[PDB]
Amino acid sequence: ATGDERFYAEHLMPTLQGLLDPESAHRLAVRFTSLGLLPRARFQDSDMLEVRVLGHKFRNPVGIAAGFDKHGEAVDGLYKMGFGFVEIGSVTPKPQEGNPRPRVFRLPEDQAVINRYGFNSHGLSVVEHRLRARQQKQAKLTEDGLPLGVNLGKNKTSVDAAEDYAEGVRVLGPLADYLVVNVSSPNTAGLRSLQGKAELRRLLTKVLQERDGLRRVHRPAVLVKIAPDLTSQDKEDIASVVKELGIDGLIVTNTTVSRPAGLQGALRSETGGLSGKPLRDLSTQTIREMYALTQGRVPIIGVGGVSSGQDALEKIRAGASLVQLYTALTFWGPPVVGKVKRELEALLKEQGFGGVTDAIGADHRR
Ligand SMILES: Cc1cc2nc3c(=O)[nH]c(=O)nc-3n(C[C@H](O)[C@H](O)[C@H](O)COP(=O)(O)O)c2cc1C
Ligand SMILES: CONC(=O)c1c(C)c(-c2ccc(-c3ccccc3F)cc2)nc2ccc(F)cc12
Ligand SMILES: O=C(O)c1cc(=O)[nH]c(=O)[nH]1
Repeated sequence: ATGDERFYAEHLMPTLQGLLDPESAHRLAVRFTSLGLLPRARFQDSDMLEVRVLGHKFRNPVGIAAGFDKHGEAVDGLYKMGFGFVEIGSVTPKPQEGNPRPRVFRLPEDQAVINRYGFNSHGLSVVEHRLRARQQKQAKLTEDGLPLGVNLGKNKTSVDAAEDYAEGVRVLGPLADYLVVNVSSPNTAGLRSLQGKAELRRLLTKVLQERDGLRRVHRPAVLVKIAPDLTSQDKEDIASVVKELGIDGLIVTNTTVSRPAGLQGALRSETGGLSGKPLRDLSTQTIREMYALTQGRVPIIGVGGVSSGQDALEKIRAGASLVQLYTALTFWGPPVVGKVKRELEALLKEQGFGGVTDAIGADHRR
């Protein structure tokens, strides 16, 4: 491990947490990242980390999950941090404030966070203009193996969920390499019920029709992001719909509304989605199930509790083509990205894999 990794983990990040509430810290992180005020990414991506999936080259398989850069303010800084791809959002059609504060809670003893942001968003128009300002810069980044995802949400007061997602496809689809239909936020009432079979098919048909209506060069992949709290029936229904409609991929998983036995944090009973270490294995197991139900034919982006190369490789071996992290960055700071990549490269070599591609779904072939 580097000196930076230890300095961030043992001194800088604990000091920031002592000085700032979690939402203030989040806001400062976005500001610093937006300005490129980052420690040196002391890691060069090797060819063994390259993945080709979703119609794109990814220089490395480690992305920033949705919810860090909600409004597309820090995209270039996130690539500078060493992420192989960036997902912004969730973005709602109209601007909205989200839930009242406080709405983000640290669980230090669990290496977890609980959030109930409630889709605070600058809205599609603001985000569209922000992405248009750097659109050719992004085109060059994507061509150089650094794609951009856009995660779409719905407004609190909307009468027609499918129309909210459709508006997102029309507005931000032309600016994205992939879109995410986030039907798994625990913090918008009735949103997770869009994961049921009848509603999901109707919703996703409309989304895919809208996407197919974009000009070929501006046509993104469409992924569905799912909760970790689904029944077996829900998961078997989602897999069925994904295959029937030709959805391009799955993001597995969002935060959990469960509170696993063993949580120690004083704030464990706060309402919201739980992220970080306690979500890790529930998530890995969800990837495993979704990979099996889709016969390994549907790319999965694996997310939930990744904070080491081992965590990344477990999700890859379970079926993920790519991984994302968020909560790990909030505890360990920017050096965690290089750490995960360096550890993943070493473990791939140790386990006899030529690269990331060879490891995808390897547990299912044992
Ligand atoms: C503060 C916070 C805000 C989030 N906001 C979003 C969001 O707007 N849209 C979304 O799809 N996921 C959101 N997530 C979920 C993450 O993208 C990710 O699925 C989850 O946190 C699991 O990854 P992790 O354990 O590495 O954090 C958020 C997570 C946190 C902790
Ligand atoms: C568990 O306690 N953790 C937080 O309260 C927290 C932190 C410290 C951070 C953070 C701050 C700073 C950098 C950074 C430091 C140097 C250069 C660039 C950076 F982005 C990174 C991340 N971001 C968050 C985002 C969401 C959230 F819910 C909580 C946090
Ligand atoms: O905005 C939020 O509250 C939020 C959205 C989401 O999809 N996941 C999450 O944990 N929080």
